[PDB]
Amino acid sequence: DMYIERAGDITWEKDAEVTGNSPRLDVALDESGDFSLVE
Amino acid sequence: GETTDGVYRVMTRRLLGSTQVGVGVMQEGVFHTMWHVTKGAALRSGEGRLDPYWGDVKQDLVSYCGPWKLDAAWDGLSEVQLLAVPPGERAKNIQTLPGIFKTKDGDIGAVALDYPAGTSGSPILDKCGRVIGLYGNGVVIKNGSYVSAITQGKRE
Ligand SMILES: Cn1cc(NC(=O)c2ccccc2C(F)(F)F)cn1
Repeated sequence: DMYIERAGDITWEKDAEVTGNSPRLDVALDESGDFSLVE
Repeated sequence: GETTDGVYRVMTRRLLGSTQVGVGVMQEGVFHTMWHVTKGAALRSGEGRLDPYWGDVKQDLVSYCGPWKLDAAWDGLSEVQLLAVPPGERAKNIQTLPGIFKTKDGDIGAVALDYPAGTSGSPILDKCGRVIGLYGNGVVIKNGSYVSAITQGKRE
């Protein structure tokens, strides 16, 4: 059986670490809700 | 039990010890998570019980205690924050500029951040603190890195 535990408030933080790129990807979404790369 | 708004961990005692299978968002008395995290199962909140109210495997979303409440959307221009809640670690905000998933049914924002699978369900926020989607349904690229859709539901 699963349970929930509070982890924090939903707020934007001014001193957050900034990282990650912004790729443009062609993808397909199947009936099981899974994404796959299409090239 | 705990109905206060905020970000929550989703835990199980089925596997070894206590394991974090995912994350969710409590807002307006409704718990919002990704379908692959709970597979539609009931949740416990202290001594209280959360029952699924709505869900869709193709959207990979599920709501508890009421209908989907999160209606904000990425503007397609500005940076956002992943409020990452990794297993056994403190909630941490990470700022990024989303990329794009181009599909035959239209375009969706995507965040290129690598976190363990138990981070699925962590909310993605706009500059006003509104939840524009959940992190955790996406694709693995070239070296094993992860890129997640910004997955959002519809508020009726
Ligand atoms: C169908 N499904 C989709 C997921 N999604 C993840 O597992 C997942 C979610 C967030 C970060 C990393 C990951 C992954 F690398 F792939 F491990 C799990 N099950």
